[PDB]
Amino acid sequence: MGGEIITLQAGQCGNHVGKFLWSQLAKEHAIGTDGLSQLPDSSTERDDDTKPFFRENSRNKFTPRAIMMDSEPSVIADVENTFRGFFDPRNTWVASDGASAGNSWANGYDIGTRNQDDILNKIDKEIDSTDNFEGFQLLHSVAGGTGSGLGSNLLEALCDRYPKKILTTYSVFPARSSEVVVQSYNTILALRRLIEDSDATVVFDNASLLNISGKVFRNPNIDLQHTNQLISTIISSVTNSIRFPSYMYSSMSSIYSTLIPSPELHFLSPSFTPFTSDYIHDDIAHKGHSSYDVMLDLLDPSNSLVSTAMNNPTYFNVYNTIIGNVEPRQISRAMTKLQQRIKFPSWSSSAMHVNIGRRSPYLPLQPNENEVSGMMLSNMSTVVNVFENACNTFDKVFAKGAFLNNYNVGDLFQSMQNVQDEFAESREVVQSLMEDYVAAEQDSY
Amino acid sequence: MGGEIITLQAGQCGNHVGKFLWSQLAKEHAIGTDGLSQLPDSSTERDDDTKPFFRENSRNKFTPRAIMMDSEPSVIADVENTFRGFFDPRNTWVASDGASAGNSWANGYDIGTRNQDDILNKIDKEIDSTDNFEGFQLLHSVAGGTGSGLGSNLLEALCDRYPKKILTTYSVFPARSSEVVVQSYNTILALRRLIEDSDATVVFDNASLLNISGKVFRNPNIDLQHTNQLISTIISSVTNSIRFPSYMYSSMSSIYSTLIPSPELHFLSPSFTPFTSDYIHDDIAHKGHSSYDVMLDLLDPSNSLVSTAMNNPTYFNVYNTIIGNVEPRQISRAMTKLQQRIKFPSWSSSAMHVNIGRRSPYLPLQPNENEVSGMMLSNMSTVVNVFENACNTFDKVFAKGAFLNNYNVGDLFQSMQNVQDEFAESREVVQSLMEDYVAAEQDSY
Amino acid sequence: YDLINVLKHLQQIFLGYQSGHNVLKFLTKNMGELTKHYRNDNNANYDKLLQNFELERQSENPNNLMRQLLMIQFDTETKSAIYHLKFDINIPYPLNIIISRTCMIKYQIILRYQLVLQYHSRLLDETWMDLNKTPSWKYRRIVRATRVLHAKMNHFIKTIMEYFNQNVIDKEVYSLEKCYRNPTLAVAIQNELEGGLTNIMTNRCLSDLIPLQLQIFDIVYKFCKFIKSMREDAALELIQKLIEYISNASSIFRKCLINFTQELSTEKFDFYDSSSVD
Amino acid sequence: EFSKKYHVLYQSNSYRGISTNFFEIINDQYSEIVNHTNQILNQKFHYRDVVFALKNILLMGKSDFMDALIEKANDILATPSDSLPNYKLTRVLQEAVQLSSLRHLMNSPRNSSVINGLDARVLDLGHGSVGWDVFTLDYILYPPLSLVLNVNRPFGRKEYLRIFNFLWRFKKNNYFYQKEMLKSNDIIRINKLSRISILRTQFQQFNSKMESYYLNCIIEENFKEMTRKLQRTLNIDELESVHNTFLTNILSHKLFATQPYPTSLVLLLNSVYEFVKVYCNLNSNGLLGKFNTNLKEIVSQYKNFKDRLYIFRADLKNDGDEELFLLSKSLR
Repeated sequence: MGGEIITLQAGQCGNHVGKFLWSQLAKEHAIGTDGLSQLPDSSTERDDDTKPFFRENSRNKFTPRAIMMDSEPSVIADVENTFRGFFDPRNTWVASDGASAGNSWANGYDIGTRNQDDILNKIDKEIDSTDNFEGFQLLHSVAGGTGSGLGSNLLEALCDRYPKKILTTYSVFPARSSEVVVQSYNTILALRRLIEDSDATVVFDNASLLNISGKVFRNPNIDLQHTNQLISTIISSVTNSIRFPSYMYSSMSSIYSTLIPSPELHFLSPSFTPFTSDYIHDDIAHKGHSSYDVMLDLLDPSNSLVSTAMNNPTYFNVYNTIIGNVEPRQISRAMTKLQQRIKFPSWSSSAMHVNIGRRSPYLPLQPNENEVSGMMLSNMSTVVNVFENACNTFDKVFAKGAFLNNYNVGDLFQSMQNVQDEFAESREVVQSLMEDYVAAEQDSY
Repeated sequence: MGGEIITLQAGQCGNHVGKFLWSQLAKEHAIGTDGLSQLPDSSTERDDDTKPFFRENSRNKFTPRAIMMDSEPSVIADVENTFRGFFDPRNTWVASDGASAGNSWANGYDIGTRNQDDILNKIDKEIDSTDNFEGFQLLHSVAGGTGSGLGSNLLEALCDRYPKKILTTYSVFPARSSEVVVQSYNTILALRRLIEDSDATVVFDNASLLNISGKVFRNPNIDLQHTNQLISTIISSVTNSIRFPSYMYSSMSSIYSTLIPSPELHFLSPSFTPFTSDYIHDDIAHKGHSSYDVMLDLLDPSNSLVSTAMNNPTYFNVYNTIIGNVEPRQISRAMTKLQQRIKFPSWSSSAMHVNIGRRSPYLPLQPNENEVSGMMLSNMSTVVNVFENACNTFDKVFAKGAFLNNYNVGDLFQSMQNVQDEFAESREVVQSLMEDYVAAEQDSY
Repeated sequence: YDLINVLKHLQQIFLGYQSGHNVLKFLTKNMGELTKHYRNDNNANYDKLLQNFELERQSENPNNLMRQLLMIQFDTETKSAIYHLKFDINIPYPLNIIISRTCMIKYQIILRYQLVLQYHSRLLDETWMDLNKTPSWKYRRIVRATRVLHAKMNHFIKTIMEYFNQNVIDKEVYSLEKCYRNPTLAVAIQNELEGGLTNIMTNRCLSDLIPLQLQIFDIVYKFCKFIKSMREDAALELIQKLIEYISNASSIFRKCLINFTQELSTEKFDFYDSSSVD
Repeated sequence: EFSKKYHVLYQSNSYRGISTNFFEIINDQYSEIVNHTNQILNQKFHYRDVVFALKNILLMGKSDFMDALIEKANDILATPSDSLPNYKLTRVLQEAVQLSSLRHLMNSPRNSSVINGLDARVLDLGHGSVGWDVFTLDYILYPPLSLVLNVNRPFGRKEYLRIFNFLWRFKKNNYFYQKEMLKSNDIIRINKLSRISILRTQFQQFNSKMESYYLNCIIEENFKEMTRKLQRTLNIDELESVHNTFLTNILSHKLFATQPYPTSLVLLLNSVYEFVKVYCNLNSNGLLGKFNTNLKEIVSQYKNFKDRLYIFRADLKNDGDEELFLLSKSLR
């Protein structure tokens, strides 16, 4: 649409999912991988996916509005592959000090500060060239140093500078069996900033994300790269109804407002099936519309961890279903109405039934193998368990006095042990608030 | 009508009878072995089916609405076959230790209790997909570990959960020329559930049954698949009047009233003639209506142990004949009318003139000799014998102590054997009441 | 001429199918002016602004018949300002061989009902954005009410909007392009336009969304003024009124969603009495 | 037109028509129109389908269809029928054909509008105290059958209406029976027990067999032959003529056989209401005392009904017994 989204990529993972994301969108509208201008519909506008994510520079070829930030490995990989046409030389940034973050929030955080002016010059250009910017989306992982420390640092500036512009994040939270030991520290220290400084956070629990990628989409040797393929399908899909003409009266802000009731209740959970939609993995599936819809309510399939079974005592505050299908409008509509009524996601008095549905058809030049598929976004008050786990795991590593080493070189963790403690108290307050939303006592009469 | 029935397949036995059932349905409703929709073929004027038992995928693959529960061997056998399309992996819920071909009720009960949620999730999806739910059918054996124990756990949860929906079972009772004495433990524990939690038990007593598989089909060696093919032919025939329009034996309410004559006596015995119906190994099966029907009254061709007619009760509470033709309808029609008026059973005060007919067309699209068939479902006082032989068997095994070890592991036996006693007292009251129907003392006003 | 491409554009902009963002930009800029009943200056500011959004996005279609010929009409001063906004299309050539007075009036009513819902949404978004920034402070009972009220309000408007877009505009445009493609017949054009107008007619009789929404917008704008400033008894008084207003609104809204799918007028009849005066 | 044009020029050379030449020219024209008349009806119009389809819906020739309809309709019909009921009833009538699999796909009638051509009417037959009596179905004819019969001078349309009520009235009592009994059969609501259960079930069974044979054995079988001739070879005008003759027979039949059976049936329907009312109340002492009174009265009424039912059954088997014929005279 004419509402622009500017994309921020931070860390190894953020640049990886980002490059792959752009390859996907390019494939779907029948254009090049450098971004060549060769839309079959530029004469009636059935393509509008070449403007909430891409910009024109009059070099006769569209380039994505994206800024890539990290250390050296990811930016070298992007340039090496033909997805280098999506990035102008200014969009590639290499800036490391103390020789990368090293999987430390405190180092990562510190690197952003020195070259603070350099980042801002990039942000200011991108906003000023835009016709009318709605706000930002951050792609990053909270598992590294760089993804965490720099991603948090950029969030704190954005909230402060612009308080009237929405910051949505796609945060990948690490594994809960842990793949790297020091992740738990990064997660706490980043998660405090994420909570206060972000208007919306979409939680992607990596543990879950990885298992699905290995089991469902096969391929010997899963790595980061397989798992990011799943994430790029997710990122494309969440925007689907706005970027296609089906709706255009929806906007980023009104979708954000309805899903997110408060800035300490802004945690979104995904669910997805088949777990691709717009294929770029492998496997085709076809399963009925009734069956497809039922599976969406369910919390066993889903790309984040939360307590199993639909209907929870820590209720669904609000539910948004983004339906993608090329079948008639009537079935989708009849099913969103039914879904709210049947009470598959729990609903309470003194909060009303809040279930909305968005409907889209997929591009005619995206591979024809389509089926009834969807993504679910809901704000559900059971999210808390991921955050708690990482805190418990964090204190145990700390107690031993192992793995404290990496942080200590950076000033922030050396002085200010306050932050970890702060977050634990902060999490208890949040929990208290989520609970009042069920009852009439959510504001005093 | 088109209203859905959800089919529950439990243990080795259920999965084996079920696969044959869908195969046999498929030939009949003119659709392929994977359930693919054939366009010039009719399945929606010749039948209601392709919506009661089947559901449609987005790639237009009909699949039966069935939930498979058991262990690994049987789920693995079906996919290796071409009958794979009738099953789906999401429909498959698989244990790994509730296994045993033989009697081990406890082992099964206990596993169900551990994985109550995983199953209840399967069940909830299938209910959510229903448009107008008629009720449930359980296919199982009460001679398995897996079919027996688990199937009866699920009946108690379904009783509680829904009281006004029909629960029908086709239950194989354990043979009494068997080589195991644990048969008693399974029969008693299950039989409590089968009277109260279910509204109908169509008793297949394996001693009689196994001989029907042995003599008619002429198998060279006996296996689970073999006997289970014999059961699939009888089961398909019983549903014929439901599946065809222009018969008011299709509505849910009207089947229940005719079939079930007391909420306490609802033990059914089958007879069928000829038994072969798409698995002919015999020189001939082509015969006039009269032979088949006259033979349907006879207790000599029966799949359950209703014994012979001398030294046994002759008192039929209800008799239902289900009719198949592919030879002049008028000869058969006239004959059914005469058969009700003649009164083959004895009759007293309690009831009289209880002979009912349902009329259906038989389809030659199955491999046949252009034969005419019919099935008898009857409620007969002779059925008490079966329970009686169980009572005798239970006492001898009590005394011996044989292989209590698996049982105590189960919930029911660590919670004393008081439940079993309580059941015994109730059960005898049920047999005495069934005996009374014989005489003129049940109705006395 | 390239008629068919122009035909596509007519459904897109005029019918209210996907002009979307530009309509949004128009609302945001206009928003202060639209709160007020009417004023003399308003019509001129709107014409300039209306024209201004079309220019700014530039070209994107070979034919910009839609962008230019489309005009904003005023009932008076050529209920509140939003009700008085109206569209006139001057019409292109060669294409007005069944066009009659009625059709423009009809495309205009479908625009008007969608347009009030979208405007309420823009204002609602604006109200949230203010409360985050520093002069609000008091993160007190006022803050907690703004959060609660926001969630409910946004969902109900969005559901009304979802149905309005879906059952009407999007449903009708799919059918018009199909009837046009298959033959070459002139009659087919006239038949498809007629059909589309009769479906409009049932929507015109059915709808009377605008009186309830106008009353909610005025209260919200008072709430908006209060929240942005530093904060007393008065803040509490308003806070309590807002929840009473909302409860009453929630029940009405819930009944209203059922009617777009059903096409029944009895439930709706209850809705008319609600909307006028709570 | 060219072959008939040639023929008239041939005929003109003859001074006076000769029978043999006139016949050969007719036998040719006759084959050409006839061949064309079969396609027009059969392919495009889908005439064989629509006639069968018409029997199932209008004349209740499908039992399954009637079961789904009574089941949806039940709530709406339980209360008086007014403005809003008519609309609601036409939707349930329309939805029912799709559910019963007679408009579900295109193999079935969906290519024709004959079966969306049917609308439910509510008039003011029998009691206006319930919606049940007042329901009727009305079928509005489509070209070329509309030359035959129409809403203006509607003698055939009147006949069909009479028959429809008679069938439907048996079906109405039948519906009530099935649901009433069904509730009691379901769990959670000794010798007192089970005795109440068989008697109630026995009677519902009895009504279902009778209903089955009239729909199946008479209407469906006679109708099938009417379609079969039409597809095989004929015109629309021959079908209506044959139809009228069918209807009249059914009317005759109604009056002679169904007067002892509806007298027994209305009474039985009172007894089932009496039994449920009592039944619902049961789980102290009071509930037991009511139960003993209900059980004695209920058997007695049932036994009387059954005795009457047996004589009517004996007549049904005979296709004419003198005694039933007398009883029907006494009542009228």
